[PDB]
Amino acid sequence: ACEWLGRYRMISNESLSLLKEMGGKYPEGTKVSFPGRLYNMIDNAKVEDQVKFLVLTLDHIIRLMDAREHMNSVQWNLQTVEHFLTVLNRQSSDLKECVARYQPSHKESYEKKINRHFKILKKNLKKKEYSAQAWEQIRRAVKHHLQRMDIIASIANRR
Repeated sequence: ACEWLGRYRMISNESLSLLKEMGGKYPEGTKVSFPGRLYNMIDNAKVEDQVKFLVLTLDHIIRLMDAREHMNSVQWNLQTVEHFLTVLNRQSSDLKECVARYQPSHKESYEKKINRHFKILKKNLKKKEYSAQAWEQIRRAVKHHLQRMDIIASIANRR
């Protein structure tokens, strides 16, 4: 089995504590559209698809948040942003070892759905010229992603 699914929750708890610690309470108007129905579907998916979904989603969060030259407007402590991303990169690398044992797939509707969501988050971030509000919207969405990802990992680990 994928040995890292047992370790995923402790490292997830660390990632969420870093996301909280790096900055303060949200500015006004941080609620944005979130793919709850997609996560309910993945909760019910095969382990293989759960783990592939976790890797796709981790890499998307990393690629959305690792352009630090676009973070001049945030009050976040960038040392803690860098620590956060280092932890997610560890999660992704470790789960990719599990994905390597699967037959590769690129036509799953979950991959298209999560790509579209992350394209929307990036578009709205650029439209708001990387404002503190725009980044806090992404911070709130990412917190929710990571909470639902920990539940997926737990469901995969207990099969």
